[PDB]
Amino acid sequence: SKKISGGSVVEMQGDEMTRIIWELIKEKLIFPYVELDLHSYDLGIENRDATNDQVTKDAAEAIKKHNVGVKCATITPDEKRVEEFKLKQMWKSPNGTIRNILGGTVFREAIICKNIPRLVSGWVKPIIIGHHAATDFVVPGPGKVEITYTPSDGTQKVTYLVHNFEEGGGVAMGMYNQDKSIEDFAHSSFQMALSKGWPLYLSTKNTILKKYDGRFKDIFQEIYDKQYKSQFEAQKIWYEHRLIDDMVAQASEGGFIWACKNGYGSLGMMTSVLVCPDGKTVEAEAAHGTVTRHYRMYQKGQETSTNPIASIFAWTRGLAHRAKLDNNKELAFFANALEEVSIETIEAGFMTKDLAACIKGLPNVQRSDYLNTFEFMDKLGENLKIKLAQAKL
Amino acid sequence: MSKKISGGSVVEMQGDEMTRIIWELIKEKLIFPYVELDLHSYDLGIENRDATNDQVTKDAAEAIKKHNVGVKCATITPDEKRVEEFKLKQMWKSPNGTIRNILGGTVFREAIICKNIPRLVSGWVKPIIIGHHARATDFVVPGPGKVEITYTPSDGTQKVTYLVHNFEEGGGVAMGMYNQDKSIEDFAHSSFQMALSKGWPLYLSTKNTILKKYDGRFKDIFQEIYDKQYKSQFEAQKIWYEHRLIDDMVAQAMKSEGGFIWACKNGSLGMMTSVLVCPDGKTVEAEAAHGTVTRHYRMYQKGQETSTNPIASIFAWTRGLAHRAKLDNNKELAFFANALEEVSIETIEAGFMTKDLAACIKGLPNVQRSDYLNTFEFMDKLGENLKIKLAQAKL
Ligand SMILES: NC(=O)c1ccc[n+]([C@@H]2O[C@H](COP(=O)([O-])OP(=O)(O)OC[C@H]3O[C@@H](n4cnc5c(N)ncnc54)[C@H](OP(=O)(O)O)[C@@H]3O)[C@@H](O)[C@H]2O)c1
Ligand SMILES: NC(=O)c1ccc[n+]([C@@H]2O[C@H](COP(=O)([O-])OP(=O)(O)OC[C@H]3O[C@@H](n4cnc5c(N)ncnc54)[C@H](OP(=O)(O)O)[C@@H]3O)[C@@H](O)[C@H]2O)c1
Repeated sequence: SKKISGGSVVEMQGDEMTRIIWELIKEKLIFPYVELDLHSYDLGIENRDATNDQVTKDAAEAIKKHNVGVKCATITPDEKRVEEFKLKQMWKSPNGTIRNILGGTVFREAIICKNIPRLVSGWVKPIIIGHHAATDFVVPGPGKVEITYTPSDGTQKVTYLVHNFEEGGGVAMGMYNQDKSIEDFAHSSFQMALSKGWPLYLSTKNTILKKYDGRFKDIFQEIYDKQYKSQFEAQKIWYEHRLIDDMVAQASEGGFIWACKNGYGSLGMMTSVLVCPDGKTVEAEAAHGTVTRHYRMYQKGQETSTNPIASIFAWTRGLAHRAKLDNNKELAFFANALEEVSIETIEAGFMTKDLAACIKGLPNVQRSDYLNTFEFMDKLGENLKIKLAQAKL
Repeated sequence: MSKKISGGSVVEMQGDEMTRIIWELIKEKLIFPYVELDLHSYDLGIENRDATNDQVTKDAAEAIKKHNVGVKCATITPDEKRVEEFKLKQMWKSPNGTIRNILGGTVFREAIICKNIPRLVSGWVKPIIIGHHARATDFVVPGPGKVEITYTPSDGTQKVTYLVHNFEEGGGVAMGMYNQDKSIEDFAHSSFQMALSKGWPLYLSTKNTILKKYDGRFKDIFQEIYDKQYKSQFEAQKIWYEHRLIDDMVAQAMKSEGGFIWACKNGSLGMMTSVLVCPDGKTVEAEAAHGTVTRHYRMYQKGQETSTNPIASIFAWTRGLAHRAKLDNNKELAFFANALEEVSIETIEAGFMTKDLAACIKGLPNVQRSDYLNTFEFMDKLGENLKIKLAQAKL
């Protein structure tokens, strides 16, 4: 009939190559089909200076309110960026300023095409990975190193001893994890499982670290039965605590949520999702990058071929979450459909240099093998058009 | 030839299940017909290990420690499943570890690369040698408090505290972990010794940016050892050592042909070699990277055909013998060691291979019987091709 009513959504504008494909994804993949009621924020490096990172904070508050946000890729400043752009301060990361105000866990997932040679040729259903995510010093010249814990209620303090250096020279460490951060890593990663209809795996190392790692399985399992237990059976699922060496072993044709604590998977097909505990709130970024090299030669008369999929899926993840949240079937379907066409366009034999580069090595690639950033973008639209007409009648 | 070659004091350790069989086959067909040895063989098979009460395991370590060379077969590592299976009276520790425990040193893995076998990068022509550097005090934070590490040199000229963190919501866990300077210097040597033993360049990857003080010590000490001694031998042998960051090390490897030692701070399995290089640079324990290959052994017991790649096992020998010959300046053995390695690859590049290697070239569903040789066939091929090479070698 006409454009689908999506709802409240937080967009974030990036910078460099990715911004170009971002403001290209919109016009002919999203915008012609979905009426978005959107709060966009410009995280373009330049804009981030004007507002003095304030605009970043705001987008973070934005998400926390409306529960759903996408994000383009954004420069994180180091020494060059200050000289190149002339920044006024060593601006922090756009992520983090977000992360440290939202919590939850990052979930990285590769996008699998039958055309693409993967590590362990047989991984059909992809694997979702959620890495949990430091006070070191030198100990020059022999002494005694001891970690101490002194409780709040003024009861007996507890000294420990992390080896004393009898004969000199060393280096020492101290790290930790608060209970509540273990609780957030649990739900996020319990919630996630139901949200894919896939089984969960916490892989630890409690045999060695008895009281550190032990505690993760001592906070996971318990929160697995108190709630979320029946739900897995209600979805034909299970959660096992595995063990690092057995998980790097049994992984299988794939299709699970690997929740581990402690060059592979190609680049332009690595989507990320930040899942907040509540289950309600979610953020989606293709966590791959601004792709500066490509932009460098885009700003020149030269032509580029750049893989848009990751960012395309960043949208379809976030939108799928609105529909899930709001019970918006019409939207939900379209999200799935966008994803479907993306993969299918690839599997049909139309792609960019980097995906062709996986087939036939870099030296063997020729021009007749891939479409460029622009001509890949049309092909997606054309086929999306096609796909959409088909589902109507 | 004429007669065998005298190789001398070597220490042999035997394993379990499928390896053991091919391990014997190796000896029968490839080493013994050609080489005489003062063998200090210890039988580390699960049954025997239980019979001895794992004394035989510690007995091997000390022998390696004395005789410098040790070629180890695989071996079962006990868990509840095995404990029931063999009716073990205890769940003994992994031999490999116990061996490592008494010896120290640094393990280096190598994938044996041949021209008709696919790689991660089609660029890699020469092998890449990766060496892994390998308790902490860990405890639970009862409730809200302030955990903090604190150091005191034992000559009261400082007391330095840091915050790991103060818990205000409370609960949680915490742990501190030292690293002895000694362990770093050892790591250095071994992975400088090995850089010359194979005559390639050395790269140490780290995460300096994040742990400026921790990783920072790994960079500095490698440098001191590289210069207080090792720099000379390096430059002489037209090679270099050069620290790198982990980020731009991964990509730098893709754009290469391999052929370097990569020190690291944290293809088929049947092509994976593992060598434990001690800091003294005299002791070495070779072994395959895989296990006892239980699934293959199970079929062998039911009368089915197996197709098990021995290469990894074969290379433990050749590697070990190469080391013994290097220590003893035995040019005859030194040559023989390269020959068996020379034959092994040459045989595979000639289209004769096990089922695993076929799978690499074609893919599981697309492999037929006519494409590969079984365990016992592949062995013959090698022995026949081996005897061949050795005849034309006499010239
Ligand atoms: N905010 C974020 O989510 C995020 C994430 C990562 C990096 N960054 C920022 O990126 C800036 C510097 O870029 P970088 O050096 O890290 O490069 P990058 O964007 O991480 O990409 C590095 C290489 O990955 C390949 N690649 C990535 N995406 C691709 C795609 N869609 N299509 C084709 N190839 C793709 C390209 O390799 P080829 O050279 O072979 O073409 C590119 O040169 C830094 O300021 C960093 O902070 C931001
Ligand atoms: N001492 C050691 O160095 C060591 C190391 C690791 C494991 N182990 C012992 O191994 C026992 C269990 O075996 P596992 O499950 O670990 O099997 P494994 O020997 O580690 O190998 C697992 C699978 O890899 C393939 N494979 C391994 N080596 C091969 C070769 N040489 N040629 C062709 N294919 C090969 C086979 O897969 P396909 O069946 O699909 O062909 C095999 O089933 C454990 O009890 C463990 O203690 C010992």
